[PDB]
Amino acid sequence: STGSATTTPIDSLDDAYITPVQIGTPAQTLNLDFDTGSSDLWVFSSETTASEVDGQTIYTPSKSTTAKLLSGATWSISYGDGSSSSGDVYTDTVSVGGLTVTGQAVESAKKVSSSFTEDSTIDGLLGLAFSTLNTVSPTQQKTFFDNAKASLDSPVFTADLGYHAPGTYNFGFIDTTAYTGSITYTAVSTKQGFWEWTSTGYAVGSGTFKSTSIDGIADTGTTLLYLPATVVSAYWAQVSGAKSSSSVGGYVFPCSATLPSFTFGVGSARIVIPGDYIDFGPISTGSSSCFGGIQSSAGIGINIFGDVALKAAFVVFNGATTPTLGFASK
Ligand SMILES: NC[C@H](O)c1ccc(O)c(O)c1
Repeated sequence: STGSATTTPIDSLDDAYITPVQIGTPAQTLNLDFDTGSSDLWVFSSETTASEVDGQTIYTPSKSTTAKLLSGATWSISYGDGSSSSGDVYTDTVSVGGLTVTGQAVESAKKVSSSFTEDSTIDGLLGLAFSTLNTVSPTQQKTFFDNAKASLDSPVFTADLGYHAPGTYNFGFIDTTAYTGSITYTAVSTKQGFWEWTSTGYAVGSGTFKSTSIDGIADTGTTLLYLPATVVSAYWAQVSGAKSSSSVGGYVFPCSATLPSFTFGVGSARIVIPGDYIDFGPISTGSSSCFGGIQSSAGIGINIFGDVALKAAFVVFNGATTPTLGFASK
């Protein structure tokens, strides 16, 4: 089997991407944030505290003939950005882009934190990291991908995120028309439950490539590119007037600037992030200070190749017995 679904930016900055997902019978379509940095499929629901729902589409398990309470199971998750959600669990039929999994754990939110409530465009998350991170207790549950894997033509999914445009998540096949040149594969460590890999270095603009190992995670659920402070300082030093602002919470730059590109290494290959991808616009409406798309990972504890990096590439998440990651230009 295979599946193919379009993913669409939630706003003009590409802050996140939503992908329609069919849950239950008859189908209830919710727009979920596919997150390769976590491993829970959770949704706004008829069980979510009413004051914490503001515009989201909800899953109502009582209206699904295939929903079954997973008795005694609860979940609770806290994300890197400080947001959180928790609740109980149903199993139900879940389909993405024509690919159907029966008996998928659908985690129904009883509580969500304010950042989820305040974002009316995201109806929940669909985790695509390794199932070892799944938070369901006392019986840990599998991700949608892990459940689908055996049925897939090939044990892979691909992320093809657009810059200010829709893109695609494919399951079970590699669309050889979706990228240019060849795909370069690189080793993955699953020790922390992430798609963790080591970049071979970077360049700023037309500058020389610096060969240096940068361990980080491929994370579709993180907006920005978070890298060591040395790397990030080298980038922003090439933008007149750029500075790190403790009050704003990262590097800002004059909105009048033209940003240089940023290149990262994948083995001997190179992925170029155009400067425009690094512009996250005014820090507040009407401001002439703009927020940068490359930020320091110091304090996070891990480097994160988030959407800023990933949308410059066609990315293969290879879930074979020994997982690997592939990157191609596009
Ligand atoms: N891993 C969680 C992911 O980074 C995320 C998605 C949507 C959010 O509103 C959020 O705060 C965090």
